[PDB]
Amino acid sequence: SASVIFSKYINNNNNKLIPFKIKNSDLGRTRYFPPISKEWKNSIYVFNHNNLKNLPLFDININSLIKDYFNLQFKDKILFKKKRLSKVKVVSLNKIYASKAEIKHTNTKAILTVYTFNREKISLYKKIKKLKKSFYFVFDKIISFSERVILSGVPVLPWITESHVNIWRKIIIASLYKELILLRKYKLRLDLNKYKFEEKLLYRLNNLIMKYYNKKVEFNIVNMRSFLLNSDILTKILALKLKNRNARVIKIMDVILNKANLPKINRVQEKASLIKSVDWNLLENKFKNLNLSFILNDASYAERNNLSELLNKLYYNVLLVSQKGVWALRSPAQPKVSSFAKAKKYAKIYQIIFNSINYKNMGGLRLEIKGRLTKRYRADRSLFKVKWKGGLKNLDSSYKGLSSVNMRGYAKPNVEYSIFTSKRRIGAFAVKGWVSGK
Amino acid sequence: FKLHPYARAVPVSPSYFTRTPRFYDNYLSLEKLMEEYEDLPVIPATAVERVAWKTLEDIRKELGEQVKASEFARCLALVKRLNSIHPDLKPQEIKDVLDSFRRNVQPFTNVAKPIPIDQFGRACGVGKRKASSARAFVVEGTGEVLVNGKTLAEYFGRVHDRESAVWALRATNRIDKYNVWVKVEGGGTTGQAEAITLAIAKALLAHEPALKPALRRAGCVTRDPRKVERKKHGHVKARKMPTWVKR
Amino acid sequence: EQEVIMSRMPRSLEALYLQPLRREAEYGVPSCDLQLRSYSIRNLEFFCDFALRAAYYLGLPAFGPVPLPRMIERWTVPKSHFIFKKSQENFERVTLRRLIQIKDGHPETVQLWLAFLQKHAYYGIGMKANVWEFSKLGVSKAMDESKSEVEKLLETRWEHLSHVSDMKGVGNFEDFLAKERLRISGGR
RNA sequence: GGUUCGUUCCAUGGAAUUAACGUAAACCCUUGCUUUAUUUGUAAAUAUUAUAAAGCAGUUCACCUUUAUAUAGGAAAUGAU
Ligand SMILES: [K+]
Ligand SMILES: [K+]
Ligand SMILES: [Mg+2]
Ligand SMILES: [Mg+2]
Ligand SMILES: [Mg+2]
Repeated sequence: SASVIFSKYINNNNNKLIPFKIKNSDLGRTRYFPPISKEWKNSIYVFNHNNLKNLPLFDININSLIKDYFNLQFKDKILFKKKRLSKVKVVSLNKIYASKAEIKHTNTKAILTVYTFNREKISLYKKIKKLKKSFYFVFDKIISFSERVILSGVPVLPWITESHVNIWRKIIIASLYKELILLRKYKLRLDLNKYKFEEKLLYRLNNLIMKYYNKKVEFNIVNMRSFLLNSDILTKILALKLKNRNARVIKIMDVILNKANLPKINRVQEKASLIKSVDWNLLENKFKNLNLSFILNDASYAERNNLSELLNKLYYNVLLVSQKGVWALRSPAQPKVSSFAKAKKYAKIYQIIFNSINYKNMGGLRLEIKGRLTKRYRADRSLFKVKWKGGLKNLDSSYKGLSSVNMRGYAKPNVEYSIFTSKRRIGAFAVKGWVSGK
Repeated sequence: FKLHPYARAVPVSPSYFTRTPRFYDNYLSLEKLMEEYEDLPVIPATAVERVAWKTLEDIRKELGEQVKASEFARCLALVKRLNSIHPDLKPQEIKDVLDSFRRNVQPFTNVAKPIPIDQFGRACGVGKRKASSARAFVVEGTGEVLVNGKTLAEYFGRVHDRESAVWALRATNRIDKYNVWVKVEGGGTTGQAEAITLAIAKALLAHEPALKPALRRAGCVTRDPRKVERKKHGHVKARKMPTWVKR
Repeated sequence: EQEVIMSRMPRSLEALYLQPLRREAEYGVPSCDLQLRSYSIRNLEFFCDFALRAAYYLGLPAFGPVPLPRMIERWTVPKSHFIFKKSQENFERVTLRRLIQIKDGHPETVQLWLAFLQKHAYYGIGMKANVWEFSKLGVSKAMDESKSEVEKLLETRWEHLSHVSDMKGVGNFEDFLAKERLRISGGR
């Protein structure tokens, strides 16, 4: 028989049966749920809060490491560059800009997301690409030619050892030293700029950040094509420009706004509301009885028995050559992939994915500079300039009337706010920046 | 491949300099159809199928223009005039242009599920008040009422609350026709009493649905949504403010 | 070398577009209570569906996700660091949580389920599981006989640890664990 | 000049056409309803309290009145809800 302790947990069965009720009301489309990582910088939950109270402080320390990590540069002696010493501290605008880090926490690791605008690569790639093909074409001949006279008799062999290759190589270096050190310069500076995003140099930064969270950190570095798509990178650039005494405040703000391109719009259609009407294309309204025992039981279509035949009518299937056709397979080291992975066409999926994302286009831009920005070294009064282009509105709700999901209870989900504080030789100033998306 | 030597920019629509080009182009087309098919017979408005024409807002968004209400009001009188033409004699041209003015908006349907009656003939109604929730099981009986196992008098020590709990049965004069077995929770004495009023009323309508007009005038169908207002910082209570010192 | 017209797709792929299936419990004795928590609702509801699909393949009849009461903390702080006191504002931190309870689950099978969820845990979610198990009287002798069984399973796992001969940095073994555990948990 | 809770909307001006912010909308709690879930909550249960995710809902319909015919308003325990 069974135990009494076991029987005392069987009788406690007063469950409610799953009724499979049929919907008789019309359902609307659910709101756009913005990502979770964009509400708080640290997406985390832990049952012991000792791993939760120091995060605000660590965010400051981590962001400092990342900022200085992306500013690493070779020593002038490594690249043989002649350093031009000077008292003034040069401000470098052509480097890698980075925003504040967003960390996704689990009990096993942490994924650190950081948006970067790589401005140094834009210069290095174009500069090195000027070296015409004749360089590599002619350099090949020197290799072959040199082997005919130095490593061979006068007009792979077992009578050519490394001891001779060394001398054979030094001859080439001695004749092309001024040219190799040049190519080596741009080659190393470009590779350094490349390895900052790869595991060659990131595994070292991981060892430095891993000491704060006691978990291995995985980096997710997102390369921004334009510095206007992230507010953190924007206020940083504008702040570096204003740090110079001879900087024209109003002129610099106008040049940035001029770089911001806003999409064409019809003001009357954007500000037009939406009439609430039942959308019979929604999968919730198209099938008010979701049980397959009713859908596949010859309800509307003639013999759609196969559950796949039903799914192919609802979703977009990549496995099919014809969207509403049939899945025809072929019947009778290399990578392990299906024999049809090459024929799959992700042309309409990119539309499905990217059309289901909101706040893609840049909607509005707003800049504010406030503090001591005068040019003379005296006790003048604080300045305050404001420029904007477009609007920071949430069009989906303010005009169309749709329901949105505010961040942290009060913030609009489409705006990015960042502030950067600096100081002139006369006082402190700040640069605030808002960037909205449509 | 070379461009044409002679070229000049020309407006596409003749209403280029007007306030709303796209609207007038569509409005002038109606004026042309009406002037062309004015001799065709009509049908009295009583025999004209009712149509849901678009609104001034649907046109503004569709045409992307800021159409005027007065100018659109007269454009709507044409489609109603042309719509009155006899169907059989109505030309295909007017049938098409009229289909572009129809408003195909469907309101959402939300119908409440009817309260069933158990196999033993007891219907469950649910009522609520400030913080209380009641469940009344009304059954054909003699008039026995129980609240959390206790009698109506052993539970409510205030006759005002007893009359309010079973007011639905009293107003309709059916105290002696049903037995109620209520189970209340939360709230206070008056909160629970008024919660049972709505509970029994709903359960009663499950037995005799034709009593709702009477329970309306009795005040037992409406759900009173009044709720305690939270305390607000800077206030002594929900609205009481601290003493303000002028000096 | 001919083309075959597949009549349907693998059930593993079709089940991804149906609601998570559920096994039926013959007795209904709870074998595990997994409580999931998070400060957001979107990642909590997603991972709860993922946890139910894993319980189906393992033959574990899962029940839920049961929405447990929300845990709401409250703080009222002055909006100004200095004097201004008549102006304050309220803050909160609402913890959203769910409960997945498994019944009639084999003890070992329930541990593979939990091992799977931890390996594929979703960020921003905290988890806590209470496991139940029936055992006979004489626990002292049972745990002594299973020593040889556990040793065999660890023969290939001892490679994870390595220390110099006669590790001296540890000192008192028991006191090291007790103090090193506090340092890992941050104080307790 | 009317109208609106409102620079709201309509009409109009021998000068206007538009942008941003506030406003409004939306959001949070609350009210009715629909679906989902049933433990650690629920007397039982053919599922109705509670718990909490999503969705729907109003000044919507009826009645009355209604300017310049353009934009509307009123009635409030005895129309519906
Ligand atoms: K009070
Ligand atoms: K409920
Ligand atoms: Mg005007
Ligand atoms: Mg407002
Ligand atoms: Mg239980």
